[PDB]
Amino acid sequence: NYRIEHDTMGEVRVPAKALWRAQTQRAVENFPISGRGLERTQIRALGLLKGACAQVNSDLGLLAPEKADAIIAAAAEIADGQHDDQFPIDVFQTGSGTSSNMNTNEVIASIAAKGGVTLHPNDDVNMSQSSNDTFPTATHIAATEAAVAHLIPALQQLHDALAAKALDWHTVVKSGRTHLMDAVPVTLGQEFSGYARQIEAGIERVRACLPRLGELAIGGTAVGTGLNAPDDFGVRVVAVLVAQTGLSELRTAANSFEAQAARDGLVEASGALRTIAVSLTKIANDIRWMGSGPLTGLAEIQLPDLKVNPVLPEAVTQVAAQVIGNDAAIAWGGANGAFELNVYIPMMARNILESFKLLTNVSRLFAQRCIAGLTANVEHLRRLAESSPSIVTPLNSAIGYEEAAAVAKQALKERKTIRQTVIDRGLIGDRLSIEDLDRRLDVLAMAKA
Amino acid sequence: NYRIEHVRVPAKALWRAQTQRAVENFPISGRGLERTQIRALGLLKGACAQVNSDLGLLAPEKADAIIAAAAEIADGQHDDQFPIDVFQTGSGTSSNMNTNEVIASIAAKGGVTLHPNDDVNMSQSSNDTFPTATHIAATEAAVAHLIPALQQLHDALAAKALDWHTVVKSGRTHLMDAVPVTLGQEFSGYARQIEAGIERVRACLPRLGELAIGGTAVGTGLNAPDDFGVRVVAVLVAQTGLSELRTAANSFEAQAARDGLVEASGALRTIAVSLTKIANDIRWMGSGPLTGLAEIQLPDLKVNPVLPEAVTQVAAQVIGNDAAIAWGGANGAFELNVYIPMMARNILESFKLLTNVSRLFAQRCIAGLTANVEHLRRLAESSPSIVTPLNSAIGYEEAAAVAKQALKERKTIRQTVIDRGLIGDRLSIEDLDRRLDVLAMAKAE
Amino acid sequence: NYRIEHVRVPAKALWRAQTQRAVENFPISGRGLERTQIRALGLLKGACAQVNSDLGLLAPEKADAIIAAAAEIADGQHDDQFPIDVFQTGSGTSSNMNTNEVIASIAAKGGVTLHPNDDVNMSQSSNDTFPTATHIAATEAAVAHLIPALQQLHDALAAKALDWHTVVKSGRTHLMDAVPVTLGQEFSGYARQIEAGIERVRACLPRLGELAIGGTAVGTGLNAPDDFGVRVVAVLVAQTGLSELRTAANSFEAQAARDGLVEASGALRTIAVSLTKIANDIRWMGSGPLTGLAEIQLPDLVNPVLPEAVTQVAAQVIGNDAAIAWGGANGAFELNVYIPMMARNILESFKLLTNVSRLFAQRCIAGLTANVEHLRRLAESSPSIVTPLNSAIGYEEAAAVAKQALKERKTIRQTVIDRGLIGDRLSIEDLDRRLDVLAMAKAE
Amino acid sequence: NYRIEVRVPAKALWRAQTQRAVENFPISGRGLERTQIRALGLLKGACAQVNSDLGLLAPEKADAIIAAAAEIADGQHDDQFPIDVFQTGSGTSSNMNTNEVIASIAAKGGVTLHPNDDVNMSQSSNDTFPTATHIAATEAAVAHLIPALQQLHDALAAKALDWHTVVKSGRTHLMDAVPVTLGQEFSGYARQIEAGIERVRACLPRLGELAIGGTAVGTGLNAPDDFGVRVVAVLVAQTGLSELRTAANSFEAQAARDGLVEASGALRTIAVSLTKIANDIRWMGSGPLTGLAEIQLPDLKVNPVLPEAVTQVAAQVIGNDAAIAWGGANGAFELNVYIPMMARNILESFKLLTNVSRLFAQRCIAGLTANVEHLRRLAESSPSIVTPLNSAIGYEEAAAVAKQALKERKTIRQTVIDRGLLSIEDLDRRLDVLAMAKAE
Repeated sequence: NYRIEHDTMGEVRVPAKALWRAQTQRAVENFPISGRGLERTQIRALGLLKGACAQVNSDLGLLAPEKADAIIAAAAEIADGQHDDQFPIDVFQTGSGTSSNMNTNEVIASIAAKGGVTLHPNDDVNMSQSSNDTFPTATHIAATEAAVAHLIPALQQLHDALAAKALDWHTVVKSGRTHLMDAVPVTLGQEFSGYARQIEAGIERVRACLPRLGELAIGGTAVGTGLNAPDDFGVRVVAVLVAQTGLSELRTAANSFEAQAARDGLVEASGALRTIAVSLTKIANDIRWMGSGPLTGLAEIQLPDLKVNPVLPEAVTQVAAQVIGNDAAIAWGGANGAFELNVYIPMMARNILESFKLLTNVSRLFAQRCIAGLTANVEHLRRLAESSPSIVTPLNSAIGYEEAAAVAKQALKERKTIRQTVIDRGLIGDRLSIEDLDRRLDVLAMAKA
Repeated sequence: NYRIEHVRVPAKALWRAQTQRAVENFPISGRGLERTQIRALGLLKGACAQVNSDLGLLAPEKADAIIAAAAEIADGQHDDQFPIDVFQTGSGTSSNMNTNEVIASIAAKGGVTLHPNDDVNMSQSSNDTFPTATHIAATEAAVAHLIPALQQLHDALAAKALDWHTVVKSGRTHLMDAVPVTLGQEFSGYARQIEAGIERVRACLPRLGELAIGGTAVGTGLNAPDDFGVRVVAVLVAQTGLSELRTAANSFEAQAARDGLVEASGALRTIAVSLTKIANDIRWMGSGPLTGLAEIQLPDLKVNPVLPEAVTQVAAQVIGNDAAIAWGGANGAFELNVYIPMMARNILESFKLLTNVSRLFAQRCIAGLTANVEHLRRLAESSPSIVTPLNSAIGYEEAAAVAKQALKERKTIRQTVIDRGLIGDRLSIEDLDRRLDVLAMAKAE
Repeated sequence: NYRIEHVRVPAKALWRAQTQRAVENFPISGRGLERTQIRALGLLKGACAQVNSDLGLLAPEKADAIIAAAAEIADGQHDDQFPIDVFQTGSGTSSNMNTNEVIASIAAKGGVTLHPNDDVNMSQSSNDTFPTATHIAATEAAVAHLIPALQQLHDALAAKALDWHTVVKSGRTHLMDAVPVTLGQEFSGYARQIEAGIERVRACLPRLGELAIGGTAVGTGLNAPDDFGVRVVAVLVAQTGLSELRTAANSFEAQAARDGLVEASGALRTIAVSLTKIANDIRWMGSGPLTGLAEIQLPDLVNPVLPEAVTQVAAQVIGNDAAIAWGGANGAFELNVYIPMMARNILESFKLLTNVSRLFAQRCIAGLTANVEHLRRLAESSPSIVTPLNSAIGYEEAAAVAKQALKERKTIRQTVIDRGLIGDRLSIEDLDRRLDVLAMAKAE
Repeated sequence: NYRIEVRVPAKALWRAQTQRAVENFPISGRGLERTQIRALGLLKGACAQVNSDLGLLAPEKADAIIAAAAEIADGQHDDQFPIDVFQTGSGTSSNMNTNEVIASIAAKGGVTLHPNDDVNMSQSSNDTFPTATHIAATEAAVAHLIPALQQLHDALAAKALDWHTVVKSGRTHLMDAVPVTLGQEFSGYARQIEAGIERVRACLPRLGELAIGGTAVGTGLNAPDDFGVRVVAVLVAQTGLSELRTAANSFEAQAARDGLVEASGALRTIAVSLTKIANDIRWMGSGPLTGLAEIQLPDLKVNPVLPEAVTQVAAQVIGNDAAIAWGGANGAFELNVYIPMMARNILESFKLLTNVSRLFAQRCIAGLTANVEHLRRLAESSPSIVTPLNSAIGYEEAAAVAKQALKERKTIRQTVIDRGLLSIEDLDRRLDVLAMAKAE
């Protein structure tokens, strides 16, 4: 069930299956705060970084090939998600993320030992690296991957479902609403083209932050000077990471001091996620209001059943609230760096990576299980638009503003269309024909589809 | 490996079809309810079964089976039987159904057939259950865990205020040299911030402890006994000892809004603000030693201030969670606020983080701090800020000359006065030591 | 047009060289102190002069001149004499010096020479004065203006809860059709939210009313009489009637932090959250008429312009709350240097909530009218009310009644009759008792 | 003193609808800022030009609006806009305010204008105020914020160059670390401001989108089909702001204000960067006796009043950012009704960051002086620099040197000599702190 690990202070107990060592177990017992550790994306990124560092240390003749091959093989297993249960240290740890860095070095040493290769976690696995430039690098690798490989395709899937609805509902005329009050006609297609643009603009916002989100601190070592690392370590590690992941957005930082003293790229990326959360709130709110009732609500559309409650718009608006909250935590940590190091990295990493994950997963669900299956109450929508006092204005040049206001008043009272009220009031004659009436009251033409 | 329901459910799972459908419908965060939430749902279901039995609405064999199964859930024996994502239907009905289904499967193992809705959810609705369990969990988190954790932090800071009562040092305003203070006076300030934090938590309890139970679907209590709420609350108070638990003052406000969670989050956010100031000052006091302030030494767990860093990161998380809670709080509609699982997640996490980090900070940082007493006194006695009480003896020009020479020669104000030959008829050595008494300048009680 | 100082100062200006240097140093927002902050600085200076006179530290002619000048400032007679930007030295020392110089110039017009620092700032420092005036202003804003404004809003919502006690309607959960409620019950919920809002403001007053006065530069009270703080607070409470004003429990906490403002902002933020829900429901209730819910009619000032003013004010309070907490957390050692920014935000939040709550109560809530027949018709036509028919016709026939009622756009009562269910098993009296929607709402 | 229309002040150029809005919203006692009033004047002048070009508005009427709108854009009528910021969420009241003021200016010149029929021709109550808001925000970003940030970047970069060899000890977790230069730290601050400019520039394609021509619900009903493109063309030619565009989607441009939320995010990130820069500078200037005493701030000892103004401004920008996002998310169907509140907060954030960045650059950064000898002494006395001695005296002796240096308050170099310990040239090469900082 358990095994004993030793260090200079004494002994610690670790689970039998654990690949971490005494130093990681000391960190576990030093930080019992949340009971929540690193996510799979952060763990993968630490694996990718350690493998790339071993490759570069081998290329520069600084690390023996047998040792480099063992690190590269161990780090590939971590990057493949084979050791997601080997990172037990709390998110709320030493602000540089040094404990999680040491945790990766210890797990790699234990994997290589199973294959008969002895690695020193610090001297070999952390060669040319420091306690301060490793965890922020893995954070920006994970955030860049989350943006490019997962969030942008998920948002594109949502944009395509909204755009398909904009096309399908192109002529589905309805009454507009401004200040929640009756307004001139629109189409359901036009409203959905608006939602599609919000998601398209969301993708543009994510893409615009990538030149700074993809900046890596690797090679800057303890304070950003690069002391105790080869002069080209950073450019070489980044080259290996780009070739292996296909993430061309990964780059060396423009300034090695800014890359460690601050995490401004995460604050910037969080702002884009927060704007997407704001867009999603508007889209989800309109959709659940459109599907409200049926008797006591708007009853414009029908949401797919998973009393049909709008459970996916509720999941979307709750996710948006979480992204807003995480955004405030990220900015707070971001502003409070000091001199050569910002020490809020594990907290900032947790929040940014969670915001990417929640937006990715909820956007795919919302697109597939809500948007794709929406059905419109076409006749009900057209009836309300054709019954609106807002459409009596094009009758003014035929019957006058006084008679047009009388038509509007009677239509509301008798719950009839403007067309039927004009007929019932005996206004069809030489001054206004039935064809002229239908042209003047063409609600689809008023929406200017 | 799995079983078929009228969906495929894992063989060792105690949940049934409705939970499995919720698992498939919401793969969003991959994180479900925490232990405190699961415990509160167990507490609520047991109290409801007790009241339904007391009112003769539920058969004793059925009631006993629910009470026994709910007690196991409240005891933390089934924390792996709640797989539904936090980001679910906004009323928390999925987690409510998850509890009813798990209770039905526990009772079935003991040969008692329970209908999850008709028996386990008897006199309850899909809307008054999850907010009740949320306010039970938040009230317990405040009373049983946060307040004792904050009291332990207050006591450690107050013990330091007492121990360092005469540890004179120079004050700092705008980060610049100021008149003397004691390290004890600064720590009395931190102790007051935590004491005020406890007062803030206590002040929110009359509204945090309000439970919606008995209001059913829309707050009217339709399909529940008229006294269901008062009876359930009486059972919960008797069993938990949590006297802060009460029926809501208004049953409509208790379901249409979660304002009690927004209010409680404000108190937690204020504590996070206080903890930021305390932790920042402590890591700055322990900074260096050569390039910093080197006022104190933090216990080793290069001695980095790792617990002040854990405290300030926790505070940032509490600030963030607070913004998410208020956002959800404001967006209720008509008879129901549908942001409850998200609000519950954030408020309960803020209680947990502040509880655990306050205890760690008190025990593993504050308790073991040591002051560089001689260094602190020498800097206070060398400060140009203390030349003002010399003015009435040597004039403000000569006092300014003393301040300038003391800084240049890196000497105390006392030594500079001696070195300038100012001891004489106009100023005796006893008069100088009385005028430059830095501890008396701090005016410690 | 101007006068020379040892700096060019405008001719009709009562401020002096230090204020003019501060005007030149901080051209950031173009916005100075508000009337409430100027008032509190005047109140503080007059109370300090009174205590310095009482202790024999300040000559009577000098004390009388300060007391007379400070009462003019507290009365709002010199609101155009405080030009320093909100974004100034974080202790608020510039605005403290601004008050001392304006008092000196007022006294000079009456032939009394006052030294702004030696006389007007006697027994005080650059650091315990502006936070004291801030907490005086915030306490007065809470007690004299916000709580009465919220009480007026609670009273208007409670009057509507009473008037609409029997106005039955259909409930809404997740925005979908639910069992009956009354408009009165919903408004009793809104009234409780505002009543709880008042309780929240009252609960923060023991810490909001704490004053730093007497703590001087670092909280030790050095260069002030030992009882200066208790005496100044005694004068302020006797003269203003604000009994919530008290000396700080800990003089170091009172200057190193502004946690009382962070706490008070939390209460204002919760009220903003409650007001958002109340205003959103009211504008949705008044929506349409054709394309909306058309439950009520809002008074024309028909766009819901007051609910829009309320929800925008609430957004501002949320924003100001984040700025206050940010400043609150970033104190260092003996002094929090974010006081003018924190003061600006907390006092604006008090003002906006006060003014919009009065407007909302008088010009929106008081004049609301309900579409009583429309509300009852929808409740009586809801499938949600077929459940009490189960013990007479069975849940299958009850579901068939619900389906037909929706399709034919009829009441449940009419559908039961049209389906020929009135007979020996169910009389017309038994049907009306079972489908009594007001009784289903279970109003008190 | 007052005229009847409602009682309106005699010298006021506004009319009955503005007076009713003054009476309806006594909430904050604060109206539109000069930038907002200017943008409304620019919009009305461009609309009159296009209505004249399309033959829809008589030349005498068009010339009168163009002249009156030019006076408003020039800041000649900033006292004629008394409606509270907290008004009808579309900003329709401030739109009518502009139409009424233009009508009264034209009347003084003998031209009768109908505020709605002429001044609001081809426009609605809903596409005008968001257009003026995005014009004002785009101008604030391009003409004022970016040049102010460039001024701050240039002052920080000049310090990074001047202090290129000013070696000092690094600080990580606030603890003693290996050497850096004051120039390297200032190059970091300069990059943060340079990245800040990139962040503002990246939001301009969406911040510059204007709703004009969308009318009531975004459909363009009761406006010429090319009204929007023509108005935008006139505004670009007259302001020189090539960033002003027609919206990509006319419905998104009125149902949401996502461009303001996005721009606020960039301003919030700059506030975050400025907090770090200002905090480091006031800590560097702290003491002198009880602090770090690394640099001396110019006097306006010396309190860091400009870093305090910067950190307070940053807190305000953070707060305004939360208010903007809150308003941004709560739109409904065809219109987001939080525009005046969002406009107030975004334009204030632009103004505060603009003004404080110029002050911080000119009156703080430019005049900073470094305590060069003190900084080098501490770096040369640090136990962090004993590591390059290990290959000469061993880790045990190198630790003994570090311990004795701290106790006797001496340099590592002096302690090595005092312990009788490796030539003097080899020692100076091994303990070269500037070489350890590896400056380019």
